[PDB]
Amino acid sequence: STGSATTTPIDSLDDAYITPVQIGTPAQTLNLDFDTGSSDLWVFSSETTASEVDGQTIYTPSKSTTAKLLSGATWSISYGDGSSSSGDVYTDTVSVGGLTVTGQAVESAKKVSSSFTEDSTIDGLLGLAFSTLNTVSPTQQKTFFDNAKASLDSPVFTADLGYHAPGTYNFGFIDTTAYTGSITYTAVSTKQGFWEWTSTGYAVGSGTFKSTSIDGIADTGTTLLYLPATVVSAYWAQVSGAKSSSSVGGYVFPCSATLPSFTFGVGSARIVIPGDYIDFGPISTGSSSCFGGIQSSAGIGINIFGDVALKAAFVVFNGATTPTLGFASK
Ligand code: NA
Repeated sequence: STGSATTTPIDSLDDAYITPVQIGTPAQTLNLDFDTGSSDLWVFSSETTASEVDGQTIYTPSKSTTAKLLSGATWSISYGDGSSSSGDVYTDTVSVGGLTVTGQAVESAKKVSSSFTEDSTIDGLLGLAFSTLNTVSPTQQKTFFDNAKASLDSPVFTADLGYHAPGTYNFGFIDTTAYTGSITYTAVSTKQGFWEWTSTGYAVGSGTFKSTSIDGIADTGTTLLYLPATVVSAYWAQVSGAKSSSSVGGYVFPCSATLPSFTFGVGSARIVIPGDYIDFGPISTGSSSCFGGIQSSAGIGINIFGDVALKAAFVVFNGATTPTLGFASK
């Protein structure tokens, strides 16, 4: 089997991407944030505290003939941005892009933090990191990908995120029409439960490539590219008037600037992030200070190849017995 679903930016900045997901019988379609940096499929629901729901579509298990309470199971998750959610668990039928899993754990939120309530466009998350990170207790649950894997034509999914445009998540196949040149594969460590890999270096603009190992995670649920402070300083030093602002919480730059590209290494291959991808617009409405899309990972404890980096590539998440990542230009 295979599945193929379109993923759409939630706003004009590509802050996140939503993908429609069918849950239950008859189908309830919710727009979920597919997150390769976490391992819970959780939704706004009929159980969510009413004051914490503001425009989201909810899952109502009582209206699904295939929903079953997973008795005694609870979940609670905290993300890198400080957001959180928690609740109880149902099993139900879940379909993505025509690919169906029966008996998927659907984590129903009883509580969500303010950042979730305030984002009316995101109805929940679908985690695509390794199932070792799943937070369900006392019986840990599998991701949608792990439950689908054995049925797929190939044990893979691909992320093809758009710049200010829709893109695609495919399950079970490589679309050889969706990228240019060849795919370069690189090793993955699953020791922290992430799609963790090592970039071979970077370049700023038309500058020389610096060969250096940068360990980090491929995380579709993170907006920006978070890299070591040395690398980030080298990038922003090429933008007149850019500075790190403790008040704003990262590097800012004059909205009048033209940003340089940023290149990262994947083995001997190179992915180029155009400068425009690194512009996250005014820090507040009408400001002439703009927020940068490359930020320091210092204090986060890991480097994160978030959407700024991933949307410059066609990315293969190879879930074979020995997982690997693949990157191609597009
Ligand atoms: Na922000």
